[PDB]
Amino acid sequence: ETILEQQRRYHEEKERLMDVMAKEMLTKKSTLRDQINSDHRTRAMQDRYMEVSGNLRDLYDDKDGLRAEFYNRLKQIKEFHRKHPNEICVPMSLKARENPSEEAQNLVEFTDEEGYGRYLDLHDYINLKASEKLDYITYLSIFDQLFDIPKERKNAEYKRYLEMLLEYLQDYTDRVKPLQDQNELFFEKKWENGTFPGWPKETSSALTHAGAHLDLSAFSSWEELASLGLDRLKSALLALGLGTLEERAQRLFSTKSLESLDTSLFAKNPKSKGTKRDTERNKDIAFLEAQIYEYVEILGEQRHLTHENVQRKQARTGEEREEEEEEQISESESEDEENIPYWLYKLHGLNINYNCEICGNYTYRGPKAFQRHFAEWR
Amino acid sequence: GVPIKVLHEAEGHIVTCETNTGEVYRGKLIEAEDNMNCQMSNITVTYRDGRVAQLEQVYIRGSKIRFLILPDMLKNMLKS
Amino acid sequence: GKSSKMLQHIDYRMRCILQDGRIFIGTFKAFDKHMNLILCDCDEFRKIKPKNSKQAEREEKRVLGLVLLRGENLVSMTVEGPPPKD
Amino acid sequence: AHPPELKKFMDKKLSLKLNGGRHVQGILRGFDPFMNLVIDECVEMQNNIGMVVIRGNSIIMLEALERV
Amino acid sequence: EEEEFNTGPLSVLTQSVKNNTQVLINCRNNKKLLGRVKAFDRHCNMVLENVKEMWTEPVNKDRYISKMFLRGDSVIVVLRNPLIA
Amino acid sequence: MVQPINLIFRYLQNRSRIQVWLYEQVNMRIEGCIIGFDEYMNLVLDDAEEIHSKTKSRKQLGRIMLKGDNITLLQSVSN
Amino acid sequence: SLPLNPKPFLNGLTGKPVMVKLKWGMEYKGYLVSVDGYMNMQLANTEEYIDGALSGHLGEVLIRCNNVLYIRGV
Amino acid sequence: MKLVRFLMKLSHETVTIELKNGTQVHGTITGVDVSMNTHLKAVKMTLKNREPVQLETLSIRGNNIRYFILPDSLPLDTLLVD
Amino acid sequence: HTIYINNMNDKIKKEELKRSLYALFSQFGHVVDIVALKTMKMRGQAFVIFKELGSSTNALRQLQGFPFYGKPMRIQYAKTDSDIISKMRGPDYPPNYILFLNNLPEETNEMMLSMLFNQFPGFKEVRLVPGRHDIAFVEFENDGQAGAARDALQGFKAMKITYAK
Amino acid sequence: VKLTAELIEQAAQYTNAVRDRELDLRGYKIPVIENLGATLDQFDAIDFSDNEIRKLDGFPLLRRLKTLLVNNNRICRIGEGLDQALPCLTELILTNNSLVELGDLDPLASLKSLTYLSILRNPVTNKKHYRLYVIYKVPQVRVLDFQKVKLKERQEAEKMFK
RNA sequence: GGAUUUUUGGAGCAGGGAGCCACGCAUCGACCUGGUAUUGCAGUACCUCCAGGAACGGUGC
Repeated sequence: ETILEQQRRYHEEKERLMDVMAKEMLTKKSTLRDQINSDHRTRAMQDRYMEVSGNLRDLYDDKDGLRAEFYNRLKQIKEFHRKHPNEICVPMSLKARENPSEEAQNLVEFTDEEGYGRYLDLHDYINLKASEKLDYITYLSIFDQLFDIPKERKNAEYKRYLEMLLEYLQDYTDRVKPLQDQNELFFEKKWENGTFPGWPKETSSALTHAGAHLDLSAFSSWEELASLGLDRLKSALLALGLGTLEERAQRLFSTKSLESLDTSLFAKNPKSKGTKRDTERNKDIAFLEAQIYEYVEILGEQRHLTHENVQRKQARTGEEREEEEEEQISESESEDEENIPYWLYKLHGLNINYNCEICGNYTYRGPKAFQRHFAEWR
Repeated sequence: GVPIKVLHEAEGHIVTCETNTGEVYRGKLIEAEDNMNCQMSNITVTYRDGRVAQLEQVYIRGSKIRFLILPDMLKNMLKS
Repeated sequence: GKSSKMLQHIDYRMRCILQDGRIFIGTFKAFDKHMNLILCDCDEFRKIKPKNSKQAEREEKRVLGLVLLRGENLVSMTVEGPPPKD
Repeated sequence: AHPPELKKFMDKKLSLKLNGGRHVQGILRGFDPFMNLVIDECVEMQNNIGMVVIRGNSIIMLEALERV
Repeated sequence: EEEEFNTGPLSVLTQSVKNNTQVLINCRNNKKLLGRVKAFDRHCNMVLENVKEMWTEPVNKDRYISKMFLRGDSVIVVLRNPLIA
Repeated sequence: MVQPINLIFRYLQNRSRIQVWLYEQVNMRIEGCIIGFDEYMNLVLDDAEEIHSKTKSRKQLGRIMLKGDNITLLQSVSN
Repeated sequence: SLPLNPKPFLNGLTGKPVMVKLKWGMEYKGYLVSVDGYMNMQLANTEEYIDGALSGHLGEVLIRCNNVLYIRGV
Repeated sequence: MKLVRFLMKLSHETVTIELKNGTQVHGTITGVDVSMNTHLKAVKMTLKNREPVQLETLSIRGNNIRYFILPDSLPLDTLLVD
Repeated sequence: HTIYINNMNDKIKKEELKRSLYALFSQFGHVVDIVALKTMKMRGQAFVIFKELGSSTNALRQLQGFPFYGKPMRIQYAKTDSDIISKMRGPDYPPNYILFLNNLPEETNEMMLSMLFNQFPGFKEVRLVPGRHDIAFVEFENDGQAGAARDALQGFKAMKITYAK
Repeated sequence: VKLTAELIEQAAQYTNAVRDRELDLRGYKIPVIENLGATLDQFDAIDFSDNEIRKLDGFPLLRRLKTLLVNNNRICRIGEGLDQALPCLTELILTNNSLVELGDLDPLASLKSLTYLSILRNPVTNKKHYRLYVIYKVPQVRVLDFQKVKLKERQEAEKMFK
């Protein structure tokens, strides 16, 4: 096998994919814009387009129609980028043949399926125009990633966690809204004004589950951003900074839950048996807490959006709440791309129950009619 | 029972069954009785040691079933 | 009187303990006379029920999915988390 | 007071898994609502024990050695 | 039914409640409960007073339980005696 | 079709010596001649024996009523 | 005998010395005072034989039905 | 007579229950039903060979109960009246 | 549809024999089932059942005398139809051992058809030789071998061979 | 005729003659092995006979796959991470394919459970020492080309190539 | 409304010792080397026999 051909086909496929996700970014600029905006608040350096472009949903001169679909295409582009990364990887890693090419001369076959099957394999399933999804990701379904209450990233469902929380505090004095008020705590509040004692079991377990949820939700709602990049960023921030909490009065706080006069005693405390014990037992929890913190910060807009939703639904009536639910439901299960003679009938013999077996086990109400079935189209 | 109706709904689907002894039987549910007696076909069985085997036809008594895994095709009885 | 003690926890995420000592966590959607249970998005745990075990919270976890458990083999249930909204 | 749906398995050779890690093989000759079975030409897994009664109580699983 | 509680094997329990006498209950848990029968039923559920629970672990052990309810399935044997005396 | 209860009724009439497999106990089985039985499969056995499969030892019992709880399986023996 | 059933057999054995084996391998010898519909059993002057050896002399005893393996007249 | 009826009266009592599997349960009864299925709150449950876990709520299948240890204060003679 | 194999090394355990048999014969078409016992009577033998008949004929001709676990296997068409085939599916001379017909020309010849017919121990009558070289009269000692030859070239891209029904 | 979940979903599924769950992928003219995820790891073995596959590669993690029938294809190369996606691969039938160099069979050394191997009707077969080379480089094989790997061959393959 | 498929139980109990490595007893099964018998058209508890090997597997105490 001549490597030249393989590497060629690779560069060609990469080109094909770039072209596909570029065509996408073209039809609906939001796809990139959306993504980029979020990226902006994670990696501050990122340069973002002119606001006007974002609003008018245009890339150069033409303003494109505003578009579940955005998210869909974002996950599709996600798998595309996965393919691309794979190919890039493998890639990083004459007369003799022309003679054997003479093999099997006599085949009556038309061969127009190398670039067409690929170009096609990655383009905007149906006969003509029913499903935006490419053949590449024809079995991609968002509803298996997002619940109905999340509305493809619009809201995050925290009712469940309100339940678990009630189970944690061993009472009922806590309302959904007071619970959200609790969540708001999450750079210093969640640490110095904790809902519960941060050494409580139930509490730490809860916090773990919740943290995990928030993180998965985050990356779920923003497929286009490099997950590994974000993860590593946060981890390094955790290791390198998080005596990051400093007070002019009490000094330096340690996530041992104690302060320290000066940096000196703080350092000579990070080798002590106490801190060794704690950092060796409560490491995973501390880290998870931190993640909950930063991921909730990155999702401030979604948190607010949901809290709002809560208050709304709460201030609804019965009919209102019902119709709203109807709406959320429809949004959830909708295609991502839209396209008298009484004795007369007895006398005449009609309205009498009868059945034809060969036709759909069909029912006929009259004998004259069924006798007319014998000559019919169906 | 409500769960029983949902079980009968899985007839004709591929299901997984663990017995009271922990043998794990996966295949097509042909018939499910009221008492949880289960007729299945074209089975893969995974014993407690990990080894697999293949069976054409089986029938397991309801009492000696620990649990069943049904498709997720059913999940969509929300009234109760 | 009320019959509610099971119906209350319906739709909630529930931690169920089996007679061999397994832990089944799923969404409690249905029960009956025998306490045969219907558990959506159900996973099985063996080693632990985590209360924030600093080493790890999860070992021998298995994704099962939609589970019907027979009541014969059920021991007990506690509330694990609130209902998922979906 | 239902019957087990076993008419399909009547007069077929079967493999019976019983409690205690016990296994026997034989031809189904009949049954009742408790799933008690009559098994003919039965063999303990191998030694021939003839026609026997298996109490449904102690029946874990059966497998047909034939096509039904 | 009362007749069957009165004269049948459960008369052991019927007699213990009436006379407020002690009985030793051999139990499935490999433990033995020694005390007085305040109430009982078909299943041999019981409400017991002044219960001395005894078992072994070899080391013998015991413990006092003033008031308790026993689910009757755990019953192996129930013994009446010159124990109360 | 032969019904299981009837098989027993046959065992009874025949006075065939019977060997019973017990529930969750493999090392011991019981033997005897069924004289009568009831709706719960409780059996009255004559000249009955405990059979130790491990020790090859037999314990002589005489008149036995075995609760049906223990019955796993019923077989006939020539002896 | 012409069909001798469980129930009559046990009733004939009331007033008699019996030994009951339990599923758990304990054995109890005594005079059968009575039995009931569920086959719960009442012994007097009971003795306990464990490993076939006299262990304890117990007196009057109720045995729950589910424990019983078999009963023998003796 | 039917002693489950007696147990059904013990809502809002705190008890210790020993299970068939050896587990020990201490909590406040919210409800006992006809199958002796028992429901509790503010529960400290100690599986055999663990340190306790605390649960806000726990629901026990009735058959899995060995026995209830009742409050010493409990006025049995009152509760046994129907 | 079923081929009968004999002269097999009977030291191979039954489940291994059947699995290698399945593997080896999968190259010609889907094998529906394999019947092989170790009784005195049946040891060293096996019945291999294929969904397609052309697959059975191809297998027979191509694996005749193939070294399997040390011995050269001998293959033949089975005497009767397999129970599984009869169930999946639902004249007195048939199966017949004389196949006469034509539609097999193209420089074809008598030593050609005589060697193709020769492949079979049933090689008895072979009539392919006039200017024709396209009329084939084949008398095969027995229908297992006539059926073997016929099943071997049962679609000589389409020739016409008609048993002397 | 790309391999597809849609293709895989309408494919004959059955319990084969050796009592294993098998998927029938035969005779579709598949050129590249891909999208196996959709089988959901539910098959003991897959029948890929009579297709146009060039390389035995592209498999997802499939823990239950124990038998691979790959007869009459165009296999000329074997992928390098096969054990990482097929840990219990026990039987591999490659009859009538295109493996030409002994070194191209090297990736099979990493399949720890591989016990039944068939490479007949491949040019590689006629290479000097082909059998001994396979035995030394893939010692986990017990039956090669339907013949028992014997001790004497193992020793002989230990001399040559030691 | 305690008698075989659920809620009045068939449960209960038994493992460390020796210097990371190795392990008592009983039963059953393939199983592995040699050698040897059979050439038989079937739908199957298993399937020749003879000698040697088991730092093999399962179950119970």
